[PDB]
Amino acid sequence: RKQVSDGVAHIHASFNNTIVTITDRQGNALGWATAGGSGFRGSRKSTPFAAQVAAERCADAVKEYGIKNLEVMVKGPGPGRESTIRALNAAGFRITNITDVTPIPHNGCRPPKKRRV
Amino acid sequence: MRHYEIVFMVHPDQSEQVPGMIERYTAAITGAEGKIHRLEDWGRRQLAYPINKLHKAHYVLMNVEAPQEVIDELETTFRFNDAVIRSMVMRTKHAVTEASPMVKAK
Amino acid sequence: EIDYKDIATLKNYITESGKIVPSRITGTRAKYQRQLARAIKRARYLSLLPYTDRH
Amino acid sequence: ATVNQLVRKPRARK
Amino acid sequence: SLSTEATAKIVSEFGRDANDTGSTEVQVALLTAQINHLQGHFAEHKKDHHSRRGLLRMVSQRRKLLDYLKRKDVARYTQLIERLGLRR
RNA sequence: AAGGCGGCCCCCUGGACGAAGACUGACGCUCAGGUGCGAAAGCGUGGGGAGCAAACAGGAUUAGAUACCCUGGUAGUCCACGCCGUAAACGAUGUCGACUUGGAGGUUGUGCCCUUGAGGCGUGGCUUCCGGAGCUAACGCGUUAAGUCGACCGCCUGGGGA
Ligand SMILES: [Mg+2]
Ligand SMILES: [Mg+2]
Ligand SMILES: [Mg+2]
Ligand SMILES: [Mg+2]
Ligand SMILES: [Mg+2]
Ligand SMILES: [Mg+2]
Ligand SMILES: [Mg+2]
Ligand SMILES: [Mg+2]
Ligand SMILES: [Mg+2]
Ligand SMILES: [Mg+2]
Repeated sequence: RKQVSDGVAHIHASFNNTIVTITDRQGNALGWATAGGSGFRGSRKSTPFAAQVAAERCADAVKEYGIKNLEVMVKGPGPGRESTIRALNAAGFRITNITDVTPIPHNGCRPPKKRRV
Repeated sequence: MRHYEIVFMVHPDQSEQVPGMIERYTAAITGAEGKIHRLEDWGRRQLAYPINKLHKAHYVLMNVEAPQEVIDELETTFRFNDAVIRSMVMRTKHAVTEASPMVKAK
Repeated sequence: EIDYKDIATLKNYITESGKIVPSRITGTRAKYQRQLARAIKRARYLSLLPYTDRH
Repeated sequence: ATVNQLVRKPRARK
Repeated sequence: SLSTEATAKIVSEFGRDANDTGSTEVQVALLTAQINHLQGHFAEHKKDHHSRRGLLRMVSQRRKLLDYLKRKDVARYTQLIERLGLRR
């Protein structure tokens, strides 16, 4: 219904959940998929295989725009950093750019307290 | 007497207004026994990162030997003028007269 | 003696992400290492070197 | 320990 | 402390020649002009307790040097106390 | 000096250290009261408010949860103006000076040298880790002493009460 041919993947990687989101070069979002609704809850949500089907199911909702060259923006220190990049090539794309976009403050705010266990 | 290196960059849409600001600021310095050592115009120059939603900033490098009369007024008229977007002064070790590495390659 | 204007010297002393390489890797003197730090911080205000590889 | 300290105040016998 | 024109002149004011720079009366005048230089600074900068340590050092240094000339020759002592405005 | 002190730039200002000499001539050391500085919490008046976060709100945990964990959240943290002057304010070593084998380094200078390289050779300031003699209850210290000595001051006298 529309042709952009230039993808940008702002993928998220937290300790609890990994979120794959396809967008364009100009901020207009094209589709998202979270590992919470992908049949993975709680401890199953914090699995690298949950990021393997989240990237594939998000890619199946953005092939209506005919994207062939996409950019990968990895954001977060969470696990699943490898399972979501290989899954984009499993969806039949031409992987071009991979860039870590993890936000690093310059000691802006004070971090929270410890979690002693 | 102090030795200053004065760095100020000009808004790129008023790049033709630069030689006016060169000789108006100079006459107030040299009248109060202020020397001058380096005056180099560089033109437009590509930025490492965008500032004030702009690109291709104009760069002018200076060296001014003058007493503390000019250090009060010249930094205020930089903040008063909207053409200069960044103003930076620094104290050096001696009166120096040497071409920049920007001029020696361009 | 060291100066901020010669950016070709400063390109050899930074990373691709704009991080300052310490004197452990390059093996430079500790007198210049404090001076090279403030010389980049002069050039970082003057938009000559990028902060991060983000922008 | 100093003799000159004991000029001001001697050793306090309990 | 001061520049070269303020330092070398006061040595020539109270010294017998240009070489008379190590004497005690010059050292009083080097501290007298310095405390008089810092009168308006500490009024504006009462929260600068670290430079006040340098100020209280020089007040204590001037008091010890006035005690040397007073115990040896009071004729040179009575000259300098009114010539710089001391004894309050 | 210590608590401490960290984007850059300007202004004001403090001490420290080195080289070459010139110059005053013991002008010094030390310190009971006195005097000032002095982490953070908290207190007074008036601002300020992101984030974090006593009390507290709510949900899990549980025998109960008051704590832990999580979602929020006020005082406070910020600034001005004061007051408060206590800390595991610790190098758990008061300050100053004189000497007594040495290494691995760091930092900061300076003097000379086929400059024959940012090097060779010396030589002060600061600082850490080893270690001989010596000391020590042991641990360890060991040219920055807790080695051998001097000058002066503080402080302790079984534990608990305190
Ligand atoms: Mg100085
Ligand atoms: Mg003599
Ligand atoms: Mg209160
Ligand atoms: Mg809680
Ligand atoms: Mg308050
Ligand atoms: Mg106590
Ligand atoms: Mg210890
Ligand atoms: Mg032994
Ligand atoms: Mg040892
Ligand atoms: Mg008792």
